[PDB]
Amino acid sequence: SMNPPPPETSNPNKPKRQTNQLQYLLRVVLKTLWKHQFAWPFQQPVDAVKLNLPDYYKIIKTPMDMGTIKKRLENNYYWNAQECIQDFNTMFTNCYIYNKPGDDIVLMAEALEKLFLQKINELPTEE
Ligand SMILES: CCn1cnc2c1c(=O)[nH]c(=O)n2Cc1ccc(Cl)cc1
Repeated sequence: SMNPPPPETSNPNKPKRQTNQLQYLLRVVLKTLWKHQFAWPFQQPVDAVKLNLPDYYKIIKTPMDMGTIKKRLENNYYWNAQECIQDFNTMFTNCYIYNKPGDDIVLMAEALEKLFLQKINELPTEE
C-alpha cells in the first residue's frame, strides 16, 4: 500500500515565531533524540512500501516523524513550543496505536519518550 505525500515543513501563510524555547527544542530536545541508538525508525516518514506495512496509512491518519519535526524547527514553522511538543506526542501516540505493547518498535518509542520527558522538564522559561 502506498505512501501519502509527507507532512509539510513549510507553509507561507501559517503564522510563526522564534522563541528561546523553540530554539531549545532544536538544539537540545531534537538533537539528543536524533543521536540515540533507537532513533533511526523515527528519522523519516514511514515508508509503508519498503517496510511492508501496507496497513499503516489505513490506521494512522495523522502521521509524524522526527525528520519532519527537524525540518519544521530549522525552517521556523512553529508559532510556539506547544505546537512542536504536540508533533512529538503525535509521533509517539501513532507508534502506540499501530503496534503491540513490548514489540521492539514500542520499546524504542518508550526509550525515546522517556528521554523526551526528561529534556522537556528543563525547558527554559520563555525569555
Ligand atoms: C515509528 C514508525 N515506524 C518505523 N518503522 C516501523 C514503524 C512502526 O510504527 N512500526 C513498525 O513495525 N515499523 C517497522 C519496524 C519494526 C521494528 C523495528 Cl526495530 C524497526 C522498524
